[PDB]
Amino acid sequence: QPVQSPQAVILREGEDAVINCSSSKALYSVHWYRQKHGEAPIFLMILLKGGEQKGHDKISASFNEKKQQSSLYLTASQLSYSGTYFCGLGDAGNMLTFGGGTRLMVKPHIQNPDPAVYQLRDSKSSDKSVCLFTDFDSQTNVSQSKDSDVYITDKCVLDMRSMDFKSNSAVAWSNKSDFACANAFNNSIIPEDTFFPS
Amino acid sequence: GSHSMRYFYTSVSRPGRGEPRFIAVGYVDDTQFVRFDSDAASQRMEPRAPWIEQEGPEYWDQETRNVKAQSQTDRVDLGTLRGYYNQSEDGSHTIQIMYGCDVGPDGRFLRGYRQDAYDGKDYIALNEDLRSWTAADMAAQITKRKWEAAHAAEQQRAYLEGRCVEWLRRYLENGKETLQRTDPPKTHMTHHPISDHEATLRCWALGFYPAEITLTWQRDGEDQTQDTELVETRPAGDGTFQKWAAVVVPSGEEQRYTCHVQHEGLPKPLTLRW
Amino acid sequence: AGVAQSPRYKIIEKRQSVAFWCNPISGHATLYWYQQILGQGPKLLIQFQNNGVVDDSQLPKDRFSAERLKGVDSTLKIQPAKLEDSAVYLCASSLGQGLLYGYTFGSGTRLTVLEDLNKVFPPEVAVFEPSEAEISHTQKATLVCLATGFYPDHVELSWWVNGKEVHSGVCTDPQPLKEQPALNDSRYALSSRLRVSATFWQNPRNHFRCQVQFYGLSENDEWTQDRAKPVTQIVSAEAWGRAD
Amino acid sequence: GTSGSPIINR
Amino acid sequence: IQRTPKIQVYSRHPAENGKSNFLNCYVSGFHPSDIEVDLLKNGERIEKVEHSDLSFSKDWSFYLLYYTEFTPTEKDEYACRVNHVTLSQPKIVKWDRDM
Repeated sequence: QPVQSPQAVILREGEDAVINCSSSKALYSVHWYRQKHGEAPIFLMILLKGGEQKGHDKISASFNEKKQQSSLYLTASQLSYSGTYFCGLGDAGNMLTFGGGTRLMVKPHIQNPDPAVYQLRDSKSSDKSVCLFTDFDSQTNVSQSKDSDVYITDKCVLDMRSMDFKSNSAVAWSNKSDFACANAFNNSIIPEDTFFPS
Repeated sequence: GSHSMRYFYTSVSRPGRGEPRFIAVGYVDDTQFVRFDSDAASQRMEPRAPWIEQEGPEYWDQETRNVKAQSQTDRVDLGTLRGYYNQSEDGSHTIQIMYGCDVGPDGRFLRGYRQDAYDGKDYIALNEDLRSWTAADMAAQITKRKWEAAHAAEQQRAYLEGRCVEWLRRYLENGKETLQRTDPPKTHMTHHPISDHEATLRCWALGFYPAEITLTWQRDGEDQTQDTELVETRPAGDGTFQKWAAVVVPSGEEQRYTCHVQHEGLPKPLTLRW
Repeated sequence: AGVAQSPRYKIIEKRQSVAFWCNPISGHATLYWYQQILGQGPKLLIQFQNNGVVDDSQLPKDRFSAERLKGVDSTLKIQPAKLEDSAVYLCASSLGQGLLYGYTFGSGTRLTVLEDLNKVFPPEVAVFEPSEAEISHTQKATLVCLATGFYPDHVELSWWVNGKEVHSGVCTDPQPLKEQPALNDSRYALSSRLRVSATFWQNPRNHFRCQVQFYGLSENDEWTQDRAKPVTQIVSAEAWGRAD
Repeated sequence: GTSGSPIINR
Repeated sequence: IQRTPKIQVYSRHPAENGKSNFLNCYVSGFHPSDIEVDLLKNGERIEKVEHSDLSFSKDWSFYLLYYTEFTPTEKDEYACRVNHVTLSQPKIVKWDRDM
């Protein structure tokens, strides 16, 4: 029965966002959980009348009796802030009825990008080669496959902790002989500063 | 005048006859309004007053849960407590909870309650501050420490100061006609000669709400305690109450005696002669 | 300690039977069973207060059963299962009721109910050596891998450098790709990338193993197909460092 | 309206 | 501890011969809760007897109300039969119209 304001939000790390929880019937206790990947929702905050405004790490939440609403404030995102956030509603006996959920993706700030499309070796077990689109900006979006015999996996954030270097990357492959680089990411918007080696 | 909402929980163990019995009763002053029987076929909280029937299915669903959660706690606690007292395997035991609040004629909050008793005598009790507990003994002390680590008092005060009064206020308005009323006693007096020199004079009071009444026998205005028999205020069964006070007096001395009646529904305290 | 939930993953055929076991936090009086279809808000099934049931209103009693006999651990049963049941079965625990107490959830059991068990396939792991073009234009070398033709999505990818599972300079796709997007019972594909310094990949005294954990069918399941029973297994693909 | 919180063991 | 029940036999409205009334048996101040309460017309059990729901007094002692629809007469005799663990044989209380 509770109503969650943004169903999905894609922020750029360092930005702030507010998740809103609404209720038709008077409040008791409001719970907030964060569920990452294919894992258990971890508990963040529980708010009652006794209070109202509270916190967990650098996330703070507010409870309003007269408005019959609760909001979750996320300020200066950490990229570890992904993904889903749920609000729970308290019964007289505290029995949770979950809201829709907020699928929050935090995209990072790649300082010095150099978009490039490479071809990876192998030649064993699995047929053909694989093409990787890398070091592109979080502003550019990876468009999925137009073709049915060619596969394109959406961009994902990698993080080499030893260098404090973060990078985006998309992977494409096919069984076809016709398949090659540059033509691989045609459906997608390749940036100007782009390198296709030979 | 003043008003109160009281909930009474009785859990009685019964070995051989399976899991214990749980009875839950709800009260607004001297009017029962709700009930739960863990032996009943319904397995739901049921109405016992006309104005509570109004309440929605969401109300009745909630009440069922709260009362079922408590009975299931009681079944475990019945075992735990028997252990706490190092008690014998054989026998039936009782756990009694009483809770609720008091309001003014204005509707303003006055007092919250939570009291627990094992086998007819006190176990654990929430103090007037609704911040601390009172352990009757050492077994009760274990619960006390367990419940301080569980912030029970904190959560109890929230209900009693908050929702208890909000609910009391709601019921008092909804059932205005039966609750916010005071019907005075229907007094009469009887003579019973128990001797040729002595007689039993009975002062009666029938059909009055609420239960708080005061019947006193006065010989020349001077109140009597001697030979003054007083019956416990009994319920009529229709929602009103009954009470009598009698005194044995010497024959011919009937004029010296008066019965002083005090009730909320009375404009002035009554004084009756033979 | 934490709330324990067994098994992690489960595969069941259209009308078969399954039980999900759960152990709550020690001494917790309240136990909950929630069902989470896809990623959506978890939906309540049953609530417990020790040995007994507080609320089973949202239980599809036509098949679903739940028992917590000694008021400790609980077992949720579906008899018979339906294709509509495939979801994550979550179990949480509260000290009691509870207005100040937040729930403590277990990792949940992912159930996948299928048409025919014949639809189940294990993955095919393959590693692709870092492109020389990259090791020249950049100071880094990124390995790519592919787990292909697996059904259902009961997989877990892991990168292993010289026997140590690595997490820094690693990225696996959050969602798998359907090889035939047309079918709902379509086999999936999944890629993961590991990025190291060019100097690291350039050392042949370095080993890189890409591991995929499939959670297939058990030794108790009856299998008549031409290929071998796709049981719970670790399919792997490995590569060694190269100077050239 | 009956108490829903706390309902904890003794 | 064990507490003996205080019994009270009376009618809802003042007793009027041939007029419809309600007989009541008020059992109170007892412990434990398990009590056997019987209502008898001419030394025999009255079949349709309805009771109230169990409740206790401030001292934690129980109280119960047993009641039946009845039309009293001069000849007919009524009584309440109560048995508790605190009593060897049941206590029979003959109903007095004047009380």
